[PDB]
Amino acid sequence: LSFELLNAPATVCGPKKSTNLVKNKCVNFNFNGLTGTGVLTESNKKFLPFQQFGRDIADTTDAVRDPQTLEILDITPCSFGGVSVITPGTNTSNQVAVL
Amino acid sequence: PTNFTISVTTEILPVSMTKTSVDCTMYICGDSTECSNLLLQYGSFCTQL
Ligand SMILES: *[C@@H]1O[C@H](CO)[C@@H](O[C@@H]2O[C@H](CO)[C@@H](O[C@@H]3O[C@H](CO)[C@@H](O)[C@H](O)[C@@H]3O)[C@H](O)[C@H]2NC(C)=O)[C@H](O)[C@H]1NC(C)=O
Ligand SMILES: *[C@@H]1O[C@H](CO[C@@H]2O[C@@H](C)[C@@H](O)[C@@H](O)[C@@H]2O)[C@@H](O[C@@H]2O[C@H](CO)[C@@H](O)[C@H](O)[C@H]2NC(C)=O)[C@H](O)[C@H]1NC(C)=O
Ligand SMILES: *[C@@H]1O[C@H](CO)[C@@H](O)[C@H](O)[C@H]1NC(C)=O
Repeated sequence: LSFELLNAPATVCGPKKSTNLVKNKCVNFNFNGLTGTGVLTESNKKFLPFQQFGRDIADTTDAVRDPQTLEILDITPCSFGGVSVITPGTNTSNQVAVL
Repeated sequence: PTNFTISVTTEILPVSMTKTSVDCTMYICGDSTECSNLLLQYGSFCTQL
């Protein structure tokens, strides 16, 4: 048996049961055997008729197509990476401020 | 010399550049749990940066 996986509709798939779609939350997702982690929200990046997912410049998946209801979604990271903590000495006090 | 001249000239100098910060885990692993748990048996190459 010789199979391939590429950006096209799936023909033969494994025996895994689907479940409900959860939006605007940090979840693990498995779309057509493509796994990932992040937040799923609606978007407008109209695809080609056959296209299943779209990446970005960093070669990371950016948008995906729902297989059952042919609706585009997009994936954003769970992590906010611009937080800074103003603190006096932990010896003096245990109070902080957040930027 | 018998006369003179007043001349105004310009000089330009850099003083500073941009300040940046890098998140090690987000750049390497990117919100993965299989990664960032393998990137814990590596050393302290993220505090030293
Ligand atoms: C030293 O050099 C300066 C120039 O750096 C000389 O000053 C100049 O004097 C001449 C003659 O007085 C001025 O010419 C005048 O021009 C006006 C029109 O702009 C005209 O209406 C006048 O009839 C005359 O032709 C010249 O403009 C003036 N330059 C400046 C900047 O004031 C000065 O005379 C020199 N001094 C010695 C000791 O040679
Ligand atoms: C893929 O299937 C979903 C769900 O299929 C429904 O349940 C199956 C057991 C079977 O009875 C199908 O014929 C059913 O459609 C489809 O989503 C449904 O879409 C219809 C409109 O056609 C809508 O009325 C239902 O409420 C939807 N059900 C759910 C649970 O969302 C979906 O359309 C199918 N995908 C394709 C190939 O279009
Ligand atoms: C910590 O606080 C104590 C009690 O006020 C003081 O005696 C000590 O010098 C402080 N030490 C430091 C490191 O600030």
